[PDB]
Amino acid sequence: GCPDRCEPARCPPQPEHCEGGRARDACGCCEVCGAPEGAACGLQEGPCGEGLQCVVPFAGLCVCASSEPVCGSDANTYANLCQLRAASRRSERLHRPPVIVLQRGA
Ligand SMILES: [Cl-]
Ligand SMILES: [Cl-]
Ligand SMILES: [Cl-]
Ligand SMILES: [Cl-]
Ligand SMILES: [Cl-]
Ligand SMILES: [Cl-]
Ligand SMILES: [Pt+2]
Ligand SMILES: [Pt+2]
Repeated sequence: GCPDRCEPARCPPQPEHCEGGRARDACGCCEVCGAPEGAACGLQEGPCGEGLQCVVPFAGLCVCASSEPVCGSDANTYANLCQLRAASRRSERLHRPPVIVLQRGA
């Protein structure tokens, strides 16, 4: 049940960082925290964060829209870019800098 036009002055204030990254609400109006990879999404559970797609049997689960390994600014290779970005947010949460992408798996 969405109004035909987003009402921005009604949008809730947000935390500096979100566990599963950023997203929009179901009306595509306000910025909200999105569900992380492997977390429940849809209806009550809310949207997946950036780079994640809500998948359902043909409630859902968030999966990374990309599936290829990536090498970050640390030594650690990440199973996908969603996991690299989460690690980066956790690092920023505890006041460090981000984990940036170097190449792809190597
Ligand atoms: Cl974020
Ligand atoms: Cl799928
Ligand atoms: Cl598919
Ligand atoms: Cl797909
Ligand atoms: Cl990020
Ligand atoms: Cl961030
Ligand atoms: Pt972020
Ligand atoms: Pt798919």
